[PDB]
Amino acid sequence: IRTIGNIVLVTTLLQFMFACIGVQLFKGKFFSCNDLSKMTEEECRGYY
Amino acid sequence: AKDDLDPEKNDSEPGSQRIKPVFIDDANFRRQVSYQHAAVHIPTDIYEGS
Repeated sequence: IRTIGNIVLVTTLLQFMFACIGVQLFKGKFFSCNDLSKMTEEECRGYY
Repeated sequence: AKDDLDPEKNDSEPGSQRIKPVFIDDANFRRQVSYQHAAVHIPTDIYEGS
């Protein structure tokens, strides 16, 4: 773990960059309701 | 209607406030009834408080 510098650097830069692209694409979009009828948090109240 | 009438429950959903009524027993209705107000039936999959 001492002869991997330039390559790991390129790789950890990649991971980070993709993480950012992911945050820009899926930020606040991984929420859902129990019954996939309600699309809002206000909607998913009560019982089904 | 269709809610526990036990006083110690106290669910108190937002927007709404319930009534504990007194429920005399009756004839012409073969069930206990209250003549001071009307009950409300909400169906089950419908949320109340919407």
